[PDB]
Amino acid sequence: MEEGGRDKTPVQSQQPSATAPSGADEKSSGKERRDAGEKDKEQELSEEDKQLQDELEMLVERLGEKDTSLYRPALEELRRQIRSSTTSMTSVPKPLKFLRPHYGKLKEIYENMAPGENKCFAADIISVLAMTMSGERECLKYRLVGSQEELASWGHEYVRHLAGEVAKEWQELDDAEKAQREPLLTLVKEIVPYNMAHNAEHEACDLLMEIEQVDMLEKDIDENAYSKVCLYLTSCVNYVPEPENSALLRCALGVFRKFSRFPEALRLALMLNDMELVEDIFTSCKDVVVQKQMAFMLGRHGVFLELSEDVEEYEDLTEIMSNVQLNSNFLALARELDIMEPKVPDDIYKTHLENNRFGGSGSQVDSARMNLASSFVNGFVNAAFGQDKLLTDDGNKWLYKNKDHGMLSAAASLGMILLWDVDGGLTQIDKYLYSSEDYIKSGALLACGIVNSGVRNECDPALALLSDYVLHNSNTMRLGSIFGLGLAYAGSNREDVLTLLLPVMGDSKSSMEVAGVTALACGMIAVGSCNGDVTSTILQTIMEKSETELKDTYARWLPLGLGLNHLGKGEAIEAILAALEVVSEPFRSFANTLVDVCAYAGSGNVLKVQQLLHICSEHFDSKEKEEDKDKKEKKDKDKKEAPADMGAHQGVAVLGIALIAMGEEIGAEMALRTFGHLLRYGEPTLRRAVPLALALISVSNPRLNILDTLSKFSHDADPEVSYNSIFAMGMVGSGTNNARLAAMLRQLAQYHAKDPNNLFMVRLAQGLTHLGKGTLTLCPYHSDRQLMSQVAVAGLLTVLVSFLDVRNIILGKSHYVLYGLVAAMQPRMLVTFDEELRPLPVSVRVGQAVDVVGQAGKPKTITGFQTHTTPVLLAHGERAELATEEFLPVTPILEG
Amino acid sequence: EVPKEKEKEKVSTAVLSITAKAKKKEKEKEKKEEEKMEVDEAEKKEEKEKKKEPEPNFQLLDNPARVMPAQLKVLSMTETCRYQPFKPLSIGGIIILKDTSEDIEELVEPVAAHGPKIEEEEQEPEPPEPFEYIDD
Amino acid sequence: QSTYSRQIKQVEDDIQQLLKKINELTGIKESDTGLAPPALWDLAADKQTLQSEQPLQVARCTKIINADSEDPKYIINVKQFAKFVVDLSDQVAPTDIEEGMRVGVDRNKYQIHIPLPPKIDPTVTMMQVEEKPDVTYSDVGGCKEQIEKLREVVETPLLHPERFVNLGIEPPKGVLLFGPPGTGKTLCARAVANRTDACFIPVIGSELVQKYVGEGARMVRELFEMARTKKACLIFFDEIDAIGGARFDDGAGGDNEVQRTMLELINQLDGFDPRGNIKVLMATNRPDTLDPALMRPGRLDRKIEFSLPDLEGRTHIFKIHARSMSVERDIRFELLARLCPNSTGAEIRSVCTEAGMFAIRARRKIATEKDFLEAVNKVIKSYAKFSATPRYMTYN
Repeated sequence: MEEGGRDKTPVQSQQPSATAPSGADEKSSGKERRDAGEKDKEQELSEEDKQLQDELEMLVERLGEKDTSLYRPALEELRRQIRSSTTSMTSVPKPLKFLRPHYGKLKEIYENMAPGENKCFAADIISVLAMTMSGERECLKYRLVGSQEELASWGHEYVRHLAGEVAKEWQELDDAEKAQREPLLTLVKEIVPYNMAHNAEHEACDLLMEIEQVDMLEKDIDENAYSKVCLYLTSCVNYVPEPENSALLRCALGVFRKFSRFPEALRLALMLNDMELVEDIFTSCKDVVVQKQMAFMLGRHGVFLELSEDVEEYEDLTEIMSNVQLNSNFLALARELDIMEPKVPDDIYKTHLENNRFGGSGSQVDSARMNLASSFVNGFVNAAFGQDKLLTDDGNKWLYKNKDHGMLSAAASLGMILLWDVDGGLTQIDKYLYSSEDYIKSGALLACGIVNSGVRNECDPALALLSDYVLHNSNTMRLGSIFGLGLAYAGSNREDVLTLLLPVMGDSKSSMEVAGVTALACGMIAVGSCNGDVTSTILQTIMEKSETELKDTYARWLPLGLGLNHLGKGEAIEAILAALEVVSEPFRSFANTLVDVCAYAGSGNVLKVQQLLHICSEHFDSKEKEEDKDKKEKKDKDKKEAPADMGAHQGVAVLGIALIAMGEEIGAEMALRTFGHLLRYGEPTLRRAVPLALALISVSNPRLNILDTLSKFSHDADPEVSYNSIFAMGMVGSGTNNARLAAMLRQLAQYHAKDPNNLFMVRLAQGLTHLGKGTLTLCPYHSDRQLMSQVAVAGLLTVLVSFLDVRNIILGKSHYVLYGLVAAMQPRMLVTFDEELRPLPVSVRVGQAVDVVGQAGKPKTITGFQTHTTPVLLAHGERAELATEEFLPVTPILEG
Repeated sequence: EVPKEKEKEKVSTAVLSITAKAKKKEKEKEKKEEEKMEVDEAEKKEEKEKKKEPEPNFQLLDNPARVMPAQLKVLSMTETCRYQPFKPLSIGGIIILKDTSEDIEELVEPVAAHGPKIEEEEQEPEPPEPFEYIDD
Repeated sequence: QSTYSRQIKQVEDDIQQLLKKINELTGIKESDTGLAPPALWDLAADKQTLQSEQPLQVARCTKIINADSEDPKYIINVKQFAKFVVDLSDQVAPTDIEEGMRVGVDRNKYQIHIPLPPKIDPTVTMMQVEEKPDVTYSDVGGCKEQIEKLREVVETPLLHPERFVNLGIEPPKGVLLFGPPGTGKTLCARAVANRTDACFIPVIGSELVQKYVGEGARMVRELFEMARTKKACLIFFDEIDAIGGARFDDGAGGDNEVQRTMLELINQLDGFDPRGNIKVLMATNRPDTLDPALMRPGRLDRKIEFSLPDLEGRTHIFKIHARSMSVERDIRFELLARLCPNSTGAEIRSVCTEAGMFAIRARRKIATEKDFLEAVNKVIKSYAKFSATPRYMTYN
């Protein structure tokens, strides 16, 4: 306790000195306030100087003591004295050194109270001192790392001195870039990623990165600290408004891409949706890092890693932009291009077809409605592609024999099965065009666009074939060219693509249900980039809504397409907007709220508020009911804020569907269908248990359509032991029969629930995060808010493509194979500072590879600690790859 | 008071409270840097008038009288002073000589029709109304 | 600090105001709905309500008469013990009616709107049963020949009836699991039931027998009947040692209650009706106790001994257990197997467990070979005395 004590020379009496200001100090409080002003400066220096030495020693000594509740209020009262006339009024040379332990008084307060309000307050006061000290702060942190007399508290507390910088009340470049951020990051994964996100001190970190990597390797775990900063930025959307926020997301993306660790960079880029960002990722990483590393390879890989929707490499706005970036990046032109090109990811898929086989039971059962239903099932068993190639190649049996709508639909779906072929899918398409009715021929055009996508980078692309097709008069053939063009590219800002859409899309209502899909397809082209727009989609949408909205499926696509087209930034949009504004409808009003979100280039704070002053659960006939269901789900929102924040959001989304259902008698049936699509988009925390639980109740309850939607997501794990669960679910599907109409919905449900052994389920997020975004899934969802299904309706549902490429193991540095890798198993979870959690290996052996599956294999990790390396790419295999970063141009990892 | 007239006021009152409270409560601003508070609750109520008393009157019993010494004048064929019976001291006040009607019959003043001599003095006109004959 | 303090007080306060909503919306009394599946469930129940189903008092058909009033007439006796002469409704379809089965009649006008589901007379038996859970073969010890033999019996005919019929052989009903405990008789029974993917009914031998004489006859009788009606049943009669014992009487209570369950199972199985769609699996540690009726085939077609394993088999229990663990593969699985022979499945898992105990004290996350060696020499010497096997194997 003893009063004063920082006025007594022994190092022992420093420890009671810290407690002492609670009563008051004998000389020490008066020395700093009263005596400093009252008495002359030269005379004071004697008194002060003896006090300085102790005060300094005491700082390491206080940290050495363990109290924070006796320690905290006592040093805080003393703090007021220093501020009065010992801050910089005393003399010019003496205060700078006196401010150094002063910093210490405040730090304990900064640390203990870990809220955001204390963080702020604490910062305002600390920043002014920093400027006064003029670099005494960097040295102070250095002594702390050493520990003269410290041994615990200083690890959380010293980070807080860095936290103080953010405010910049008077601090220009007097400590804002480099002040030992790099030791501070390495030890503490918590407090620094917050400080780092706001400051844009993160820029300096790029310079540092080589050095930092050394600590990252196996001395410390820095890898965890980097992974953390992304978590805070996505969460920061709610904290601080989106217009303030957009610059912050943009700033972190530059630094993340440059620094080698790509997965954090992709999450931000994906959210922004612009043209500029994608090219940059390749070139930045190369120039800062002088060694080849993982860094060159990352520019390719980041494209691969990213999971948006549909065709391989996903967004493929980035892949079309890459063709000359690839040239600059150079780790070999020929190699880099061949792997980057979809031929390599296609090639591995083919090899996989032999082991995979087909695990369901096929059917191509000739003639009747049975034929038409059967054609659908073929695609459904895989839920993508597998070894169906054999069945599909015979044209004669299924396709030609199909009657009416069944021919178009079967023919339409055929391209989605054959995706993950470069050629030999194509031959089948070319033949079908020739034969039979207009319907097979029309569905074939769309099919060509998807198959051809297996090779691009100006190596025989999708555009060339589709352009000729676009002219066709028939509404079905037109739809096939434009829908194939949005599906294949799934992002485009090439001139040729945009100009082709420009005079077509003259449709606004047609007998054919599938014609509404044209709007979605034009919006699809916009995604992933800034605006050039295509006039026709924008003009037709408002017109369509007033004109027809009776066909619910038709109606859903046109406003959605309108918002998606707007997405991004530019002045091209300004011109068409004037034309759109002159007309004002109640109908246009909902479309407009989606546009606000779109316009800004991804929102999540603006989006949030809008979902409270909602269009949700609102109708007058089906006038406001167009966007109402889609909005309620708030799937886009859930995924957008951290993987951690997602858990909660997901429970709320479910709750919300339940809420829409109570309100409207009609909405109840829809709310059941909505759950399969919601779950499917979302990448939920409540993953296995929930769809199955509903599915059983739904057998007993009327409406077979409920089972059919529920089944897409419920298929879950693919057989390793999951066979028992699939077969039981399947048994319930089979047993039921009471009509053909009833039977068609069940038949599809049985075969979808089943999966061939070691294939994969659905994914829409990148597989190290829950952030994603598709546009592909909005289509099946829209046409399955009806009662029952039709032959027409069935054709849209057949696609569920946005599924994995078959690599989930060693993307590697000179590998790129299907072949496995050493893995170890841990039941452990100790982390909360990883992108989706990844544990540390104990290096104990288990069967090769992490699961090719879209779930599972998440705690099963890579071993790269008998390699003495650190993984950039975290182990998961939800879509993830096990690759590691070395200084070396190649990973010298072991195989098995 | 008429039910229909008051029904309008209640309805108006209820719509403003419910509509404003609906938006105010749902909005999110506390977490935001805007801080107008995530919840704000909105209640508005009405009031009805109460019995009016302009300038004091003296109230004794159930009231078969009720007076004040400070006078106002009121017109004839316009008793809006709705008298209690047995007040002679308030009708004509204590006998008039400020008016055309001058008392020549003193403090006889029934609470019903008092019309003494109108020929003694003239301080104001006196329209005849044939209206009572018409009714007749 | 301030911002968080504010948010806590506020959120809580909001729940108080919200209280009207909490009850309707979430549940916990006064509407327990979310109105996606209840809107449907309620709707269908309403039509019933309105006419004469609800209040539906449980009753049962004692006899079918044609006396007094209409040609269809039934005498139902309610569970207050008064009989009533009732009618029959077509107002909603009767679907589960059988003489002696529970049927439902109304208290306002006593007529059968709907019969109660098949043989739900014991509600007590039905609740406890698990239905086919998933047990991984990374904890169902060993590879072994012992595991494989049971499967041919249990799994193959249920999985495929196709084969048996084609040849014209009758399909498996019976298997006897006998051998001393800790050899995972329960453990395997569960695993293969899910593998087959047929309904799993486990039942405890002790629960069959209950206080009064002939109460035990009601539960067993009705359980076997319930099993037959459903599609594919396996009744795994669990662990009957003295809850299965041979017929005798002591004149104080006797073996009467025990034999009662036993005898009931005999009467419906052989009966004048044969075993229905019911497969039976027996777990006994004592065949020495059992009645001569049970031991002969027609519910015990093949006897298979799942007992203490062989020398090669003990090595396989180590390998399966290691997969579950995250301990070294530089620990020789074999060395452990030789060091403790004559050890059951349970004992090999205690070795792993022990190895871990030494390990926690030392403050290691990973078990060592040092801990392991020590754990087997303690098991061979000490554990043998306590072990179940000398007395159970003599009965087996």
